[PDB]
Amino acid sequence: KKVVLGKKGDTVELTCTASQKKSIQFHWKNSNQIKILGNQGSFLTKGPSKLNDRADSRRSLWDQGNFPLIIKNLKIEDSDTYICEVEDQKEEVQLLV
Amino acid sequence: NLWVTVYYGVPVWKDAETTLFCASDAKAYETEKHNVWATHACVPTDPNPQEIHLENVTEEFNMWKNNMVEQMHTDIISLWDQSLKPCVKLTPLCVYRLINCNTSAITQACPKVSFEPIPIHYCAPAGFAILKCKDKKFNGTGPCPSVSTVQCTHGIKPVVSTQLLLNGSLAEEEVMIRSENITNNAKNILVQFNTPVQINCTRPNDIRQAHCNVSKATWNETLGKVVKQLRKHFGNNTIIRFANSSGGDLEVTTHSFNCGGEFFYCNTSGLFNSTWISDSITLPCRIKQIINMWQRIGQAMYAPPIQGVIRCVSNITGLILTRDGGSTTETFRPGGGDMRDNWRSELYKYKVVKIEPLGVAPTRC
Amino acid sequence: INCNTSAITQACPKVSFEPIPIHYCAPAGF
Amino acid sequence: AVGIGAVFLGFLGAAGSTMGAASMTLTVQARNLLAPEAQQHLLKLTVWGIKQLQARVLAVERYLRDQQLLGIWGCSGKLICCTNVPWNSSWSNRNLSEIWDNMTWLQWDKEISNYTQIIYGLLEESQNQQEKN
Amino acid sequence: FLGFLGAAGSTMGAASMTLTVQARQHLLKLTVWGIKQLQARVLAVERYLRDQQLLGIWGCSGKLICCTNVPWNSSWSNRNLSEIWDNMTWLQWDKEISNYTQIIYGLLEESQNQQEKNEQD
Amino acid sequence: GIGAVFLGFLGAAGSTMGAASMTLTVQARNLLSLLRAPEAQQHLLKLTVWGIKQLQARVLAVERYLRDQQLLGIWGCSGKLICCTNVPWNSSWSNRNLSEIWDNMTWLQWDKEISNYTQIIYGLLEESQNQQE
Ligand SMILES: *[C@@H]1O[C@H](CO)[C@@H](O[C@@H]2O[C@H](CO)[C@@H](O[C@@H]3O[C@H](CO)[C@@H](O)[C@H](O[C@H]4O[C@H](CO)[C@@H](O)[C@H](O)[C@@H]4O[C@H]4O[C@H](CO)[C@@H](O)[C@H](O)[C@@H]4O)[C@@H]3O)[C@H](O)[C@H]2NC(C)=O)[C@H](O)[C@H]1NC(C)=O
Ligand SMILES: *[C@@H]1O[C@H](CO)[C@@H](O[C@@H]2O[C@H](CO)[C@@H](O)[C@H](O)[C@H]2NC(C)=O)[C@H](O)[C@H]1NC(C)=O
Ligand SMILES: *[C@@H]1O[C@H](CO)[C@@H](O[C@@H]2O[C@H](CO)[C@@H](O)[C@H](O)[C@H]2NC(C)=O)[C@H](O)[C@H]1NC(C)=O
Ligand SMILES: *[C@@H]1O[C@H](CO)[C@@H](O)[C@H](O)[C@H]1NC(C)=O
Ligand SMILES: *[C@@H]1O[C@H](CO)[C@@H](O)[C@H](O)[C@H]1NC(C)=O
Ligand SMILES: *[C@@H]1O[C@H](CO)[C@@H](O)[C@H](O)[C@H]1NC(C)=O
Ligand SMILES: *[C@@H]1O[C@H](CO)[C@@H](O)[C@H](O)[C@H]1NC(C)=O
Ligand SMILES: *[C@@H]1O[C@H](CO)[C@@H](O)[C@H](O)[C@H]1NC(C)=O
Ligand SMILES: *[C@@H]1O[C@H](CO)[C@@H](O)[C@H](O)[C@H]1NC(C)=O
Ligand SMILES: *[C@@H]1O[C@H](CO)[C@@H](O)[C@H](O)[C@H]1NC(C)=O
Ligand SMILES: *[C@@H]1O[C@H](CO)[C@@H](O)[C@H](O)[C@H]1NC(C)=O
Repeated sequence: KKVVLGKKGDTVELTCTASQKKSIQFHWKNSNQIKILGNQGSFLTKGPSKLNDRADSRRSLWDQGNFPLIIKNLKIEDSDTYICEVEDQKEEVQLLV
Repeated sequence: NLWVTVYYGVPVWKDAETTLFCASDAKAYETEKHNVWATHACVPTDPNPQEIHLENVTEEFNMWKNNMVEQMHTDIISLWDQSLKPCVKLTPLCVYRLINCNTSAITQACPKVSFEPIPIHYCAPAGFAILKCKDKKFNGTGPCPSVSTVQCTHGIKPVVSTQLLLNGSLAEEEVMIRSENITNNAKNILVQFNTPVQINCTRPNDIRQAHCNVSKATWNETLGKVVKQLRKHFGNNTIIRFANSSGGDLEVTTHSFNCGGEFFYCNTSGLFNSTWISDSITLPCRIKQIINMWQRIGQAMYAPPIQGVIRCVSNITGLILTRDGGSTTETFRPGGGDMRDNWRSELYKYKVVKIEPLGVAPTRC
Repeated sequence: INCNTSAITQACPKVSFEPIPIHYCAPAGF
Repeated sequence: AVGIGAVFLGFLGAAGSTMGAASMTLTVQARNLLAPEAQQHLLKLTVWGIKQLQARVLAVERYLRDQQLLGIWGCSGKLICCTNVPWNSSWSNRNLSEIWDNMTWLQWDKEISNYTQIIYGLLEESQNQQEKN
Repeated sequence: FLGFLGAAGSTMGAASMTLTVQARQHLLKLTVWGIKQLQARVLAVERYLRDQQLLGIWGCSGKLICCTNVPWNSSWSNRNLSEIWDNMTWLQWDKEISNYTQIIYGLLEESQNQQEKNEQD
Repeated sequence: GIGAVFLGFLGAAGSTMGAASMTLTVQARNLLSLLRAPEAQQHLLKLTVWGIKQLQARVLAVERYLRDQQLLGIWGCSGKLICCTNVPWNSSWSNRNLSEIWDNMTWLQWDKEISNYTQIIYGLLEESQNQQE
């Protein structure tokens, strides 16, 4: 139950993190359980959400466990809750602009 | 001579995590870059594989926690690193908020070399055995009803593709919908075929502009086969519609195989587009020289493409989908890219166990 | 008369042909 | 490989049968069993020859490490062998007809594996104290 | 670990006694013919371990000379047992016993097998 | 593999023979205890004489072990560590009190003791195992 605030447009870096340093598979979903952003091996993938063109991630940090989510062009309608599922640690971070 | 015996030769097995060895059928004079690797890293396959069928045995297989998937995935990274040497290899290093991540650029001698995969076996060592689920309806997990023992599995071709599991092996009953847990929207639904939908990929005489022709007849009935046994998982009222990929990296939003050393990128957009109430299509394929490596996190940059025709006929014997959790209609926009799924979908019916042939039991001696 | 003489053609260069001595050995266990 | 690697796998036949049925097969299976290119002719003789002899001597030293362990207990070469250790009745507390008539070795070994280290210590000690006095 | 154990065995009393006494570039020439002399030894180990399981089923494991409780039949080449060790080679046995060695191996199975149940009672 | 255990016997030297035979029971369980690089055609026949030379050792460690337990198996017991047989101990073989042997002597002392008689016992162990059969 983390708290993250933005203004508008800016890049927020939500973060889930494991303890392995070996690029394990994660995902990122929202409150309606639609995929936001996902890892598939060594490639990135999106999901058919309404953040599909705006979401991003930092590719070089996956090899150290850190699996961020970087969102551009913050509207008002993305003020929701987001869920990172590494292997079990379904951490929820909520967002507001 | 009273009450505790020992026997040597009891049929007991406990599951293990050994190191299997390759054992492929290499040719040792070719310079096709698999027969080079399979010469100095494998043994010749045995002519007579002794296969003992087990009777009235119910082993509890698993494929989403299999280990020999990992020993394949390390041998195949070791294959590609000695076969397809890139001219420029841009792998990061990354040695808080932002740790120092320098992106090193190893360059090396990079000729063009022939590259078509051969079937690799995987033979267990002495004192172990490989169990094999001979049931033709296996869900992937759970108690397999019929098991057989075998030194190694069938000749597995280490192809590498996303969105489509080409040249692979094919099911026998109708089409299997193997996954881990279909409520999650985060596990790749593997799908096998019982029919090889052929695909004809060519570069004719732009040198980076190809096309791949797949029949509308064979693809409409094979999408017809899959769509029946999905409403047996999500209810008979869901009007499930296939769809385009959702976005993301270029190697997973497009059918990224390779052929003859050259890394094609097709466009399966007219291939998954059909709603389903309860001739040959063409695919706009490119050839990239700047690919993302699937081995590690990196980027490679290869030589210019070769001159000539590059015809690449292959069997689509598998899909990898991904469901979409709606509010309702379940849309299956495909995916892939984790290369362990091309080897989970061909090492699912296997399990390596450790034979412990010593046993105790009481009687009256 | 169920026999038929199948002609098989191939390339046929000119070769050198002298034989070398060859020693016949036995395998392990013999 | 082509030696005593088939013997360790041939033990695993008739799993799922009853323990009397495996015992009948014990003594009888160990009675019945135990390219025109010069470059390929080189590797087939030299490095593919070594790598199959590193697996035939692995199956030998896997076998002698088993028949040595039966040598501490006293048997050492008898496939069926019974000792002087008395069966403790707190070892699964099961009926002797319930065990040998309807139970498979896999089902049996899952029952006993809580304490098979404790049985293995007694058979060494009893063969240490039957050669002591 | 013997596959040969020869020592030029000719006379049987000398063959029995000595049996208890005795057995108690240019890198391509030498690597191909070194593996051939390891396939000789490693087979001659696995031929021993296969054999010592066969004597173990008859009860005679490990002992080179072993005596056992199966007498001759009448049709098992009845010659005098004093001249048999005098003037005969060991080679002349397998000529002299032809098809009896398969049923001798069967009778030596049951002689141990009935004994394992006899001492059981 | 086996050549590891051939030297592990020496861990009990310097102790007394009653203690070293007891350590041997623990040592009985303690005696129950890769070139995959890119090889050029110059490395091919050079890393294979490194293969055969190590594999002429692993088979010698097996063939020495079977030449031990062929000699034990003549003297009645094959695979037994502690094995006592049915020959009476002659008095002329360096007569001493049995408490003056297992309590105040190391095993190396017995090399100095009865090596003048060690061949004579070996013929007796053959004969009595031949006279009993
Ligand atoms: C699924 O499996 C199938 C079956 O294996 C795979 O399809 C095979 O694909 C390979 C290439 O990817 C193809 O091999 C070619 O066959 C041609 C027919 O004889 C050969 O002529 C050709 O050799 C040339 O191409 C190589 C490519 O670089 C060169 O290295 C080689 O030296 C030859 O090069 C000459 O010709 C080229 C012009 O092509 C010229 O530029 C050169 O200078 C030189 O003159 C290949 O051997 C097989 O024929 C295909 N099999 C079938 C049945 O069609 C398929 O790839 C697999 N799919 C996946 C995804 O893995
Ligand atoms: C499959 O995965 C999901 C999540 O791990 C599980 O299904 C959901 O479980 C949560 C609790 O963790 C419930 O609140 C949801 O209601 C479940 N989903 C549905 C659609 O009911 C499910 O338990 C997993 N299945 C297995 C076999 O592990
Ligand atoms: C792959 O092909 C599809 C069409 O088969 C492309 O998708 C769009 O298709 C519509 C017609 O249905 C065109 O009008 C658009 O121009 C296409 N593009 C977009 C961005 O909408 C698709 O673009 C092709 N793949 C790639 C990577 O370009
Ligand atoms: C697969 O089927 C087996 C029965 O063979 C069942 O036990 C298991 O729960 C099923 N699993 C999934 C993920 O469908
Ligand atoms: C595919 O088949 C279904 C029924 O089998 C039919 O409704 C549909 O129109 C077909 N589509 C094509 C492109 O043939
Ligand atoms: C869907 O239909 C099949 C037969 O076509 C039936 O067996 C199954 O029970 C149905 N599913 C339901 C009612 O949930
Ligand atoms: C998928 O198809 C839709 C609709 O045709 C199109 O707008 C989109 O750009 C396509 N995306 C990809 C990645 O093919
Ligand atoms: C496709 O599968 C068929 C058997 O269904 C096989 O004979 C053929 O060789 C395969 N095509 C390939 C491997 O290109
Ligand atoms: C399988 O089970 C039946 C019923 O218990 C049993 O009679 C049969 O012997 C078993 N199969 C085998 C091959 O033993
Ligand atoms: C037997 O071992 C298992 C773990 O392997 C343990 O959970 C169980 O409690 C043990 N049972 C007894 C009776 O010791
Ligand atoms: C060969 O025959 C001679 C004459 O009988 C004999 O003295 C000699 O010992 C024999 N050779 C062997 C090896 O026994």
